[PDB]
Amino acid sequence: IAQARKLVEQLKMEANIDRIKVSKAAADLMAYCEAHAKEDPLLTPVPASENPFR
Amino acid sequence: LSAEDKAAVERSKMIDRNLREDGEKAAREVKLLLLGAGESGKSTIVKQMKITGIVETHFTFKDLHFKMFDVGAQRSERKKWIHCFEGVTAIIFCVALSDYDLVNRMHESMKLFDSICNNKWFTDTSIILFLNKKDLFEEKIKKSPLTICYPEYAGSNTYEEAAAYIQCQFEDLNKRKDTKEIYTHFTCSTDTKNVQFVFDAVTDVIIKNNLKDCGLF
Amino acid sequence: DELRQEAEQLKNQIRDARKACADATLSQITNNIDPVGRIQMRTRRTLRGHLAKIYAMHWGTDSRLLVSASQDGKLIIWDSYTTNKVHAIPLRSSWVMTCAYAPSGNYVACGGLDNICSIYNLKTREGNVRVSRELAGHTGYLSCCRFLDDNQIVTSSGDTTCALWDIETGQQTTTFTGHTGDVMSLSLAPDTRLFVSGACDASAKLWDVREGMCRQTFTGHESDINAICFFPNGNAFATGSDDATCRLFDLRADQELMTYSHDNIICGITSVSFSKSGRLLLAGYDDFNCNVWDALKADRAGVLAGHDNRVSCLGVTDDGMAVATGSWDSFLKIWN
Amino acid sequence: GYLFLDIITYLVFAVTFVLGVLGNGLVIWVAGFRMTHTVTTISYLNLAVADFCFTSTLPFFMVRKAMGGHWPFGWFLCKFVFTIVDINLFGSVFLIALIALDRCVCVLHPVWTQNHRTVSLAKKVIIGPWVMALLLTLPVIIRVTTVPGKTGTVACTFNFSPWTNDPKERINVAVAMLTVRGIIRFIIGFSAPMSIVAVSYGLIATKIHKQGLIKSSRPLRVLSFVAAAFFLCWSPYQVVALIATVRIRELLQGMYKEIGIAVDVTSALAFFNSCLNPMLYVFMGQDFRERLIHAL
Amino acid sequence: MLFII
Ligand SMILES: CCCCCCCCCCCCCCCC(=O)O
Ligand SMILES: CCCCCCCCCCCCCCCC(=O)O
Repeated sequence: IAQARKLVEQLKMEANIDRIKVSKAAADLMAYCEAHAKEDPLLTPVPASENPFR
Repeated sequence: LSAEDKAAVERSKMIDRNLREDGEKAAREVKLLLLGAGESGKSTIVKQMKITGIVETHFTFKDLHFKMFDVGAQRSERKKWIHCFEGVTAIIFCVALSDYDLVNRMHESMKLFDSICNNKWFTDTSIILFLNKKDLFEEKIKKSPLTICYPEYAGSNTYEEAAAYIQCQFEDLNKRKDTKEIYTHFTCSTDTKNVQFVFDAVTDVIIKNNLKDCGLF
Repeated sequence: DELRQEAEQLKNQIRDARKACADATLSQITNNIDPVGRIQMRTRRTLRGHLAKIYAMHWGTDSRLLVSASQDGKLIIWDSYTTNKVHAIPLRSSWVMTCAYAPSGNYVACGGLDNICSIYNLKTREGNVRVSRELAGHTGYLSCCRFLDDNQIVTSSGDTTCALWDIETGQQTTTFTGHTGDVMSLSLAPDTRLFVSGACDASAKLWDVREGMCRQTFTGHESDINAICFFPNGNAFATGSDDATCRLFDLRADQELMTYSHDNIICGITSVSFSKSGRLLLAGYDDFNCNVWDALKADRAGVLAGHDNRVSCLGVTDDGMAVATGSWDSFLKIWN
Repeated sequence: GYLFLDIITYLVFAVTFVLGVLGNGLVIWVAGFRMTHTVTTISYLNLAVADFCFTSTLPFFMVRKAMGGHWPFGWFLCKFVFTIVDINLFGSVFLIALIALDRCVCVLHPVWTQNHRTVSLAKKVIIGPWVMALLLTLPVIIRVTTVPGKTGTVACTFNFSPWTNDPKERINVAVAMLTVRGIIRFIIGFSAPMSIVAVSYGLIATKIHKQGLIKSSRPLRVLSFVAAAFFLCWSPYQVVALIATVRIRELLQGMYKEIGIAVDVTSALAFFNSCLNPMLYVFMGQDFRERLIHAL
Repeated sequence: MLFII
């Protein structure tokens, strides 16, 4: 029965968490993807003179 | 083209030759998974073989080297690690015959047997099946009726008929009756009889595997 | 007796809090962005030499070396640029479901049905690789293990417990209890202060490594969770499940943002990894081929076939140059 | 009256060339490149190259029969074609014997095939059929030559001891050399491989019937459809060849015109086995059948 | 194999 009270305590901290709007989180993920897009060899093919796997 | 990494390629080739030699020495050994239903029996058939994690028992019979993976210590979701044993030659499944009265234990053993026999990974893997404690079964069936576990059983409560009925119920759980054969055995105290049965069953499985590979079967 | 209704009320409250914070979906905000959906990756190397199913691979921070584990009992460290095998480590137990390569590169770890995480010292005065410490304290199998540094390794297990270990002492410094089902995967935050563990109970829990209490719990998967990987920010993570669905959970928003599903895909996901920018989600399905999900739009940007059996493990290099997918076919392929 | 026996020969060569090159190619491509190398598949690859190079060599035979024995290609091309044909045919027979012995050893003695039947031993063994094929093809390589004809035609007939130009001695020398080739044909290329195939496919059929391990008759059916096919394709030619090699003196003057067409039609039946080996070893295996459709 | 004559 200790598991039940322990789950109740854990679900208390999950409850009081300073959350942010999903719009802000989505904007942050989109902003990071745009910022690091150039330094990402997978999104845009890299020239063979710069690619170490040939 | 290669200057100081030529020796690196030489090391790569040397350790690849060592990987192949070890791989041949691993494929040489026949791998058996021992998915015992209960601690009972599973321990007994392990002692009857020549000799915390998963116990890997190594033994050799008639120039055939065996590996028995006693995975009973792995009490977790079998679905998430059962695919690790997809290529075992046979699944030695150990059942205690004297578990019908104990508690429903035999019903649990059948549930596990159905779970592994009709598994998506062991469709073509022969299941050796040991029905253990036949001695305790012989004494038990005298006083405790087998109708406790099987209401449908309609036969004289004698060891031969009752044991045959239990073997029939276990052997009837396989929906795939073509790609798999359930080699069943009532365990004899002699260590030689139990190992010989495993050797005979695995030689049959090796012959069938060769037939399937060669295209005959 | 009262605890059960209190827990149900708290679950309703947290669900209401998440619904309140979900002002808009990820798809609505990122509907106007460029659909980067032309992803063709040719296999640039085929690392061969494993004679059994490959269950785990991990890249080095140098993004050149990678350690791969397989059921023939061998950890092989590959110089992926030249396909050479730097080391071949004969494991004590062939049943290895996971492997990790230390960020420093000095050590490798591997564990599985043995319940033990073995730490191997690659750089020794002698020429052989020797096991430094066997971390034996788990009752359930080892599904994942990730090095935090040369001394701290976090290990998810199949007994519902994720553990934090001190390698020199060999004893758990923290046990992350709380999952109700077997934990199948781990993902360390880029800053190494947080790590998300996905379990068979379809719940992914964010944990804090410093004190060891579950910071957040994420649900939304129908079936078992097989793979998890933090977004390069560490403020989001993708999860791979047996229900043929990846989901992107954001840590701050504390709720699922995007669902990565396609009707023709009805097979479980065995591995998940993000691209260097996080714009690509590399999900390794068990339909024998990986997929490339555009993480911001949930449109399948590409496919990485070339593997005969299921893609068991997948990893993107720390510089994002290559994606090494290892499969039960005994062959690791590096893609670019 | 005998013109009919020629068109069937031309078609049997024609069907063998096209079906053989396409089918064996499939075996080489799928087994060699698409599939992993197991002992059984490498044995099939060896048989596939053995009966593929020979079928590729067949157009030379069709044209030679077309021009009444004229070999217009030259000297090197006759040396290479006849050398390749004998290496391959002798191999396309020793490898069938080796596959039969492999299927026999992997059923009669399963413990040995588990412990020692590895790809390493298999590749060591697969040279033995090729090495035997090359050593028994040396009479072709060291004696076969384009020989001029006073009739306005050129022929690929074996020339022995060109050192002795005695018309009488040449016939006497040839009868002897060709008898040796004949005995080696009916005691190494037919009797020994037929004996190995018959003993192997009889012993495995006997075991799988006594053990009762099989459920379907498909193993017995495949063993019969392979052993009988090998016997049906090669028994005609090896039989005619033996009667010819016991009547060679009379054949070297052209007197026995009949064997001339007997050797021709029956040899086409012997060559038919080379095209049907891919039809009968790899495409009756579902693993290969699935792999081929999925390969494209 | 082949009967050249
Ligand atoms: C066509 C004639 C038959 C094929 C040629 C011979 C086949 C090989 C026979 C010997 C195989 C190896 C025997 C020793 C094996 C061992 O080391 O245990
Ligand atoms: C211990 C006694 C063993 C007796 C039988 C040994 C048989 C050896 C010959 C095996 C031939 C086939 C082996 C694989 C070769 C191949 O097919 O490529």
